Amino acid sequence: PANLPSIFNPTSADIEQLLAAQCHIGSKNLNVHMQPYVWKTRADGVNIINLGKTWEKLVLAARIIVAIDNPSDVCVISSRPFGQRAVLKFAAHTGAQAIAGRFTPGSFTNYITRSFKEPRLIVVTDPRTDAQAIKEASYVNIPVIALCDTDSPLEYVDVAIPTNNKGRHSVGLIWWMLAREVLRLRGTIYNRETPWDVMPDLYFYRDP
Amino acid sequence: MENDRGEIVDLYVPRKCSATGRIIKAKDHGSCQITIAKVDENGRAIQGENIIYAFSGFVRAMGESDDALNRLAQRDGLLKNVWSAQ
Amino acid sequence: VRTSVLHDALNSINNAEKMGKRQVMIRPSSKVIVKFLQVMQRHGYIGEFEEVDNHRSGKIVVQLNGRLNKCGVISPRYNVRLAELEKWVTKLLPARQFGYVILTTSAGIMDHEEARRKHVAGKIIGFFY
Amino acid sequence: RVRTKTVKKSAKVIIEKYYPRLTLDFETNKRVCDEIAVISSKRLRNKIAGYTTHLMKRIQRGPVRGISFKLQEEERERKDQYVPEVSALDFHQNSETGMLDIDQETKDLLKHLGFDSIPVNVIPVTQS
Amino acid sequence: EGEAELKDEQAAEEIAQTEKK
Amino acid sequence: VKKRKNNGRNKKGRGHVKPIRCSNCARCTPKDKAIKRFTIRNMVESAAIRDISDASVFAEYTVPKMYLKLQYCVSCAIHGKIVRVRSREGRRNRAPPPRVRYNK
Amino acid sequence: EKEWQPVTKLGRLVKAGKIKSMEEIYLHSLPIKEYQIVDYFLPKLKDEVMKIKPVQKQTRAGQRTRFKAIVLIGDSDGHVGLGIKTSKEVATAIRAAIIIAKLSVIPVRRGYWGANLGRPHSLPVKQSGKCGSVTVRLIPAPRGTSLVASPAVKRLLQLAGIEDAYTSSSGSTKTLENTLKATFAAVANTYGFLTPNLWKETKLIRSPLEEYADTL
RNA sequence: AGGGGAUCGAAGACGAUCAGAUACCGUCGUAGUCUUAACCAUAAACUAUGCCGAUUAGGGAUCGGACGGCGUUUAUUUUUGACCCGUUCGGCACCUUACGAUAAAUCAAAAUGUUUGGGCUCCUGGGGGAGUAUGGUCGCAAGGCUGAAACUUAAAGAAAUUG
Ligand SMILES: [Mg+2]
Ligand SMILES: [Mg+2]
Ligand SMILES: [Mg+2]
Ligand SMILES: [Mg+2]
Ligand SMILES: [Mg+2]
Ligand SMILES: [Mg+2]
Ligand SMILES: [Mg+2]
Ligand SMILES: [Mg+2]
Ligand SMILES: [Mg+2]
Ligand SMILES: [Mg+2]
Ligand SMILES: [Zn+2]
Repeated sequence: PANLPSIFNPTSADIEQLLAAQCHIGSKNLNVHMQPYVWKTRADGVNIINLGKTWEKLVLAARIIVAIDNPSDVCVISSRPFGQRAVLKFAAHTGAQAIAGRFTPGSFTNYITRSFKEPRLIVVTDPRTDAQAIKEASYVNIPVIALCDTDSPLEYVDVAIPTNNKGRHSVGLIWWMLAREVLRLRGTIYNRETPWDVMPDLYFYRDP
Repeated sequence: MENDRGEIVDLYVPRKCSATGRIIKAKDHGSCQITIAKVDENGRAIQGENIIYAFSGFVRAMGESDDALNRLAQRDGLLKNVWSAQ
Repeated sequence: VRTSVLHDALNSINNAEKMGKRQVMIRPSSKVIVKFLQVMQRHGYIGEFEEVDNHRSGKIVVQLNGRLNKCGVISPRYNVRLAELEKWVTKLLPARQFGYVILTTSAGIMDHEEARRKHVAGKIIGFFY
Repeated sequence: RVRTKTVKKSAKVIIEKYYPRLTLDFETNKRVCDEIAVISSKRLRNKIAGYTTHLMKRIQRGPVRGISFKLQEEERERKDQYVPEVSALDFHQNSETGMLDIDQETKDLLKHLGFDSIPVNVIPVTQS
Repeated sequence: EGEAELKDEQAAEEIAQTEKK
Repeated sequence: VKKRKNNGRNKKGRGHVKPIRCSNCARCTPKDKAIKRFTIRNMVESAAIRDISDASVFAEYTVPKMYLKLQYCVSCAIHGKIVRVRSREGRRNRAPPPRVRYNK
Repeated sequence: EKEWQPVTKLGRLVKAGKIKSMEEIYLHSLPIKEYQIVDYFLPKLKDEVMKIKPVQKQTRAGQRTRFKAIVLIGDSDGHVGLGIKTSKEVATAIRAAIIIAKLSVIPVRRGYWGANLGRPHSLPVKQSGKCGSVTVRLIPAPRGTSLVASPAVKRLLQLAGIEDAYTSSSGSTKTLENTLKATFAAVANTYGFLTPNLWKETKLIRSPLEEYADTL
């Protein structure tokens, strides 16, 4: 406890919310660099991620988010259908820009494009499917935090959040909870114990 | 840095990588700075006081900067039982 | 076959340091290697080292912290007089201010700087900067 | 019969700028265009009105990718919030028996983290 | 063969500034 | 320059391989270098199936199959349009082509 | 010609004089993409063209000619850069080359051969670089001697502010542009070598981009 | 030098094509193609990449031996044999990636080399003349090994770009 008190232990509600969204199910391939965040692989089956280690590292990611002076410098990216609504809702509740769907490569390098931005931080849903964004992010010295499953590239990614990264409920739940911690760390919620008034299903996707 | 009679003569002094100790050259794109906020006793975020880390492009290119961050956080008491030696 | 365990050790250290490692493995251990390591330590270029002692030959584990540029070995042990010892420092050292060339003489092995104060010469075994 | 960009830019801008006051009838579009546009040719006037009335045929039956007329625009951010009464992830009410099922090493994580008091049942899974 | 406009450029400096007799 | 990693032969780890005869020009080529095609066909073409069926004396009948394995040299490979030239990047692709399973 | 409109955050901060000097920009290694930055802070930058060479390209009618220009910039007191750009006409090629040359300004590290008298005059170490069959060498030299180098690279070393150095070349040096790019890499690596005098730990500070607030 | 000699087929003889066709196409056909006892020692004899030793990144296949395990199948049936999962040793190989190397094609070596030294053996220095003349040596011969000079020339050559 050099730089953190004992109030940061996960609350009782969190663990059920996490294992109710099937966030502990991975793919067959196991990356070598994420081996430390792996206990063991199930006999004749998938790997299992530790949501307990997810909790503190996610809090640290929120602590990274709060450090930026104005929220408008944070940018969040998503391309797969499963994350457009969750990303836009996260952008609406906190302060951040969101890029959903096609990325239009050249956004951070060309100063004549319509979508020209000068962000200070990047949040990525999936390194594999948003690999192109990382490539230009590596040109102008911007850190990136990204959500990763058991198998995923780690190029130029300082912070990786181990999650299912492909489930319907897991991605939305993680994005909602991340918003919850950033607001908790600010003065909006005013208290750790009081519950938030928004329901988990808001950060989901609907077919039509 | 060099000196002759106690006065600095170098044009500038570069910084060093925290993970490996190599100096980060100018125009070395892919090297980033990480700022982590500091929380108080009741959970609020203290403004203006923070500890800064720097990572060079070489370690990012190899992809181990996440583990380096784990090492730095555990050394400065930011995380619990996330890194260990087998 | 193995013709220079010292060359193998320095090559492995140079590779690991260039790769950013913090610990290295050296399979064969000898008196020249062990006496080499404290010489490395006295200038701060390495950290702790541990040599586990199995009954065959022993091993070496030195701890690196960066801060090391290169460490090489001269394979033909030439004979150098005292008067031209500065030719070698002109040849394979970036500057005279720092860097050391290690010699072996009847009074133990030492760098070329303390060897000059001892006013002694001998055979060349390596260098580091 | 392939139309160039000159008609295309005007058709998208007119359609998105003035959606509700004008309808699927071509006769209306012909007389409406020149008060709200400056066009130097009658045949091009026919070109724009002719395609725009065909496009509204597809607007009446579903949506087209790349067009967001104002009426369509309001409804998406007005359907932004859809709220089911009971949370799908929640299982205290959704599942008749509140207690849920996990695997062995997941309960072992529960012991490791210290949250032993959660009531869950462990069932083995193995095929080999 | 870019030697046509070096007489009255004055917008750049050449290596061997051609001295005139 | 090397055009192919495998020398267009597929022989690494041995010194010699017995040759074979081309089915078209009677040339000699190494067995691993020749192109091999396995073919399964009917005794009669599909329009004649009914004629055989009603001309048989065994009520319902099942026509037997025919199995052949033809093998060609590379010179005969692209003159009969069995194989065709590919691009520089498309050369290094050894996956079998996806046969059409809907046929419009 | 007339007053410029900033497009990036740096342009507005420099225009308002909200940043102290160039050295923190070099320390934080931020990319530069707008040429008014260099000449607003660093006047009296001299530029110098090497030669101009035609380049051909065939077509049905015949051929078609392009022009390639070699330009480097420097102030003779520790800043240097070069740019390469081709165009159909010399005037456009030279002006755009001057722009990119200004965009490519780099600092150099000097030092004292042997004993120290102040007044930095030579390289700290020996450095060399290779770029596609061209190798260029820089060696520290005693005070007083002239430049021992080819006439092409003598201008670059003169404009780098270095007064004494020794040079050696190997490989196919016939490509002058490639030789110049190798020299620029050799001079660029002067700060990349970790000398023992940098062993003292330094203090990390927050960047101006994070701690300053831009205008609307 | 003996035995054997089905099939093809150097040499050779016919039939066509063509202005000519001593060839490509078709019918014959000697040596040879097989084997026993002895010579010859050259091949794009190619991975166009010498041998020994140390280090350097991820992955999944696969051949031989050993070790652990949940099951299925089956027999005068158990342990063995067949199949499945994980680790390790030794091989023939393959995919992605470059912190590295090269002029490039491309390479886990073609890396650890201008910051140049682990040990050992051989060969080349612009293109022709020329693997020729001559001497020596081995072989029944065909030939092998060693191997010049006079003279002549400002270009030959390698990788890649546009046509
Ligand atoms: Mg073999
Ligand atoms: Mg062979
Ligand atoms: Mg006979
Ligand atoms: Mg014939
Ligand atoms: Mg015959
Ligand atoms: Mg014979
Ligand atoms: Mg030969
Ligand atoms: Mg060989
Ligand atoms: Mg067994
Ligand atoms: Mg060619
Ligand atoms: Zn054939």
